[PDB]
Amino acid sequence: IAKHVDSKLRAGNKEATDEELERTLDKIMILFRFIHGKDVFEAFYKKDLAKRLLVGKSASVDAEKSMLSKLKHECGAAFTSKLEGMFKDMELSKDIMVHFKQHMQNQSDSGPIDLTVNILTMGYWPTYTPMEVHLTPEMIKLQEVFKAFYLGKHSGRKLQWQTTLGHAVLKAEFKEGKKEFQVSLFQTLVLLMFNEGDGFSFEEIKMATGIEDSELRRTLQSLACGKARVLIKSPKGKEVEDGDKFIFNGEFKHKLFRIKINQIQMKETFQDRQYQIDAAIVRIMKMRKTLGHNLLVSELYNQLKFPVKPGDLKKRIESLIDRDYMERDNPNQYHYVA
Amino acid sequence: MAAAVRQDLAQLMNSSGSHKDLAGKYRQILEKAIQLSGAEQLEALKAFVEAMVNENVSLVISRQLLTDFCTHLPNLPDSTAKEIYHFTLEKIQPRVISFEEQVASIRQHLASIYEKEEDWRNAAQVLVGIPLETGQKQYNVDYKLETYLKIARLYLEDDDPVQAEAYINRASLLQNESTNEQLQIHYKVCYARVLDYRRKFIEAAQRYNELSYKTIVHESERLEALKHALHCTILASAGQQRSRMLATLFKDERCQQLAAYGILEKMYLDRIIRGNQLQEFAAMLMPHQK
Amino acid sequence: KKRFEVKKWNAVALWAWDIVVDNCAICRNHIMDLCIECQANQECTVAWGVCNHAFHFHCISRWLKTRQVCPLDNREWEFQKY
Amino acid sequence: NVDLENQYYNSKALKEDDPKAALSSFQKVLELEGEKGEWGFKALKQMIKINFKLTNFPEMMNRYKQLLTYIRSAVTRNYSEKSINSILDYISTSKQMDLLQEFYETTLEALKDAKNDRLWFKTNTKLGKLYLEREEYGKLQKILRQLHQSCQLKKGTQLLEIYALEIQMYTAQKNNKKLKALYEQSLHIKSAIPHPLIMGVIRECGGKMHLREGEFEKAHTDFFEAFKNYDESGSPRRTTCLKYLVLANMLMKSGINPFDSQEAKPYKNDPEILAMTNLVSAYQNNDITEFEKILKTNHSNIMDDPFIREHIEELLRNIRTQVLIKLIKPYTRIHIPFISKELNIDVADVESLLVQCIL
Ligand SMILES: [Zn+2]
Ligand SMILES: [Zn+2]
Ligand SMILES: [Zn+2]
Repeated sequence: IAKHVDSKLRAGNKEATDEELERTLDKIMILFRFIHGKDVFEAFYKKDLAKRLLVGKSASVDAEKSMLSKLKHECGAAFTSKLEGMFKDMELSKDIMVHFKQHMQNQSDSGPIDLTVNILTMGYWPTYTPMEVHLTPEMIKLQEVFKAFYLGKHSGRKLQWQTTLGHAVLKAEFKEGKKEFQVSLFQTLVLLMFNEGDGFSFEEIKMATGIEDSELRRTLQSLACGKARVLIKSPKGKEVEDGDKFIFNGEFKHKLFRIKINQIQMKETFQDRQYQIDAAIVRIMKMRKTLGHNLLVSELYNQLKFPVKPGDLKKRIESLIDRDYMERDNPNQYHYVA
Repeated sequence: MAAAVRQDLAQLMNSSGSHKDLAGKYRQILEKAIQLSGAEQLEALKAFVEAMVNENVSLVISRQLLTDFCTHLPNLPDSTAKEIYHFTLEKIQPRVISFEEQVASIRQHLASIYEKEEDWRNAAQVLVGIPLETGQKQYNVDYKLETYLKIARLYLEDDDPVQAEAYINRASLLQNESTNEQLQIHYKVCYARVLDYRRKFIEAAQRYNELSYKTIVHESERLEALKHALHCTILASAGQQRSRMLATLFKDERCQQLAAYGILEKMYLDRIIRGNQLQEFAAMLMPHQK
Repeated sequence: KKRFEVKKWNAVALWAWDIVVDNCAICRNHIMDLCIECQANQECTVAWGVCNHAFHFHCISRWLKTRQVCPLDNREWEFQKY
Repeated sequence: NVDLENQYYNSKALKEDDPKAALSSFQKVLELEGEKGEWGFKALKQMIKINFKLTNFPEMMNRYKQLLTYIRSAVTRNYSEKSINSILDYISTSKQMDLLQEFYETTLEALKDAKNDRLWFKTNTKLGKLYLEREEYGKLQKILRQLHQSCQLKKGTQLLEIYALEIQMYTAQKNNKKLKALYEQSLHIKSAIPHPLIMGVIRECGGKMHLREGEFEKAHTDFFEAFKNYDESGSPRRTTCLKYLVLANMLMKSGINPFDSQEAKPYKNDPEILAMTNLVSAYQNNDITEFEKILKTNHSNIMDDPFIREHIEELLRNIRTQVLIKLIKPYTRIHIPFISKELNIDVADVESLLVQCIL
């Protein structure tokens, strides 16, 4: 159900709208307010927000924070939580990028390449470790410079880079016409390392770049196949083995002065525990008749060995209070009531 | 008198045949250069190090040459080896990101030299330079634990308890999850030593007593740990925990062979110890305990 | 002349803490050794929060027994993780 | 039609001949295009930047008019806001405030002609901040009144921003009562998603007001929130916020080291925070001699602002009281000169302190 509102909030050129977009967003929340199972909707919206902000840019942050504020009502400040964090992270990334641009323009103004960082927080975002692929020497200088600048600005943070969720542009010089590529890091690395030399075999790509075998296979699946003109090869569909002799053809007659082969985004590949928790809740009561919520949670954590998530605690407390096993005037206290 | 061969390395850069030929040429020129023994050899290695960092050579070939040069490298006299180690360590600094792991190995070797040169001061500084946490390349838990334990021990032997405590805390931050068995015992030993050095005598005695019951550790080290625990609990501040620990050690039959059994007898029953009794007990104390 | 040359590069990175937690603010002892009274009396682990402060479990329970306020940030203490 | 959109790329590619040839190339980019799209937006901008580079104000003014009537639709709101902010910043970097003023006036009138919304809101906010840079009060006040009328709840971000601007102005105007009233008013909003700079600005003033009034728990909470929200946004005010947090914690009777938190540990070795770290470490684990030594040694670097000096009298008395309480605990009949010797004060001060403690 959240896919509809994600598509409505997505950038769509002509999809751009006016205040009636805000009215439609309010209508969507009107349809949502009586829908149960909010956890699934929240998780889907978190994934959608991460996809829209982490890679690419959405239609407008305006309606984004408007929707976040609207979900804050009728739900609670602690319920939203992460999405506000992602929005603040995007704002901080923009500010830090402006500051880094000023710093680069100030001292030793050379600007070989145009860096654009999107520093995120470890906890909020759905992070994932990169392949630890070795970056080619053209972009190592900017990595070092920005690392030094970030360490100078913020003290004791450490940057955990992710070379799997970024973009770049390469000025191709095959023949006449500087076909500006738009590539992911893997394709940038492959093309740049192929620039020095010619006809590197697949094992040579593995050794020089260091990409994982599966990811390198997926990357080299592109730069060919589509339209059967990016790279001419006798096999079709998928055929890549160790020691394969592949070389880029010395001509690129793609009939448009805007090359985007970063098409990877498009061609992208309890009952027993609940019983134990309920029994623990019952046993904590029928003793301490009036108990606070945090005290009850701490008591159950003490009485149990395996960790268990607080979400299980909350859902079991709600389920067992639904059965008239307790009653709720402070809102963080429970009486026994049998 | 083959000094000019290093200059021949420049003629290797002119070749545009980017394949195994350059790797073979670099390997054979390194083999030719390492055969020297005098200061000409030192200049040779130098030139080789200052040429490997050059951006003209590809990353993979330079990395392979650096790693095999390091792995066969240390078969020289210690002085020249230290000089060239410092030279390459300070030369690879501009390109640490592209030459990370190699540098790490080199640093470890340097520390090894300071292990046999009786220098516990600069060994810790050299081992610190390895970027264990910061950096795009991360190591396994065991390597971090071993490096932190080595740094903590080296700092402890330099009479710097603060840095040793900081690094043992850093090690314990990740010691909880690990697969190695002897590493946990070594970490416990280092933590007990650090607590003993920080004048937290009762906690050190408790740690030593817990360590003495381990079965993997040898019997002689068990007796040494029991003796250390007894010494720490004798020096501990008077109170209820100290008296309980004294009773616990008294209920152990292995205290009889210890040289401080009489003091244990006179302390367990809460009897005043004369000044002349401790004349010989203070001789066996550690130098930092006096 | 480079066949491929980088003009602009947008990269996504992360920030963290190079040293997360070392001591409990309550007992001043190590985070992952023992909860001070647990040493004198004689497993018990750490208990995080919404603010991600990660005190002990015995220490945070003792603090909550008197007042329900986080020691450092002085906010409402909501349990999370264990 | 791919030639029409991609010929902007090969006309921006022959950008070597900027004068009289780039202008014509993007002119024919416009004239060869009729479909309202982002590519014409790119064209306008390119020639706006090129033209402003080589002076000639009237042509760039006309190209402004074209861009502003181009902001109606087609291009996304995010890109349009980014381009407006970038053009405004890239001119304001060269001062010359009169054409900047006509710039802001044209943006305001054009966004009034179209939908105003958060775009016009933030344009007026940036204009108010620019006025605040000059510290002039009349234009800032009138712009603030216009902005408040526009705002005047599901829109708490706007109210929080305008309150932050008001607090920033009044902290330089030195109006304590107005600042307290504004903080109390902003305490009501509870459904906003603001920039952390705004949150830190509105929390630092509240913490300072609480410290001035006498409250210390709320002051400590506000100062911690201000420091936390000032760190992230870079900010060069994190320090003074950390110092105020340390002072409030010390006036709180503390009992817990504020530098054990993960957000403040890296700054414990800052040159401007080392004195406060030593003061805190001396406060807990009572040590009057070390506290006095730290105060005397660092008597010229921290005894400048009128916020720690005025509270140094509350200190040097709580620590003495704690030392006295821990000292007279095991005795039953204790000489007063002995207490005076232990506390390193004269007999009259000891008698006064004992009388106050007993009362
Ligand atoms: Zn604790
Ligand atoms: Zn415990
Ligand atoms: Zn907290």
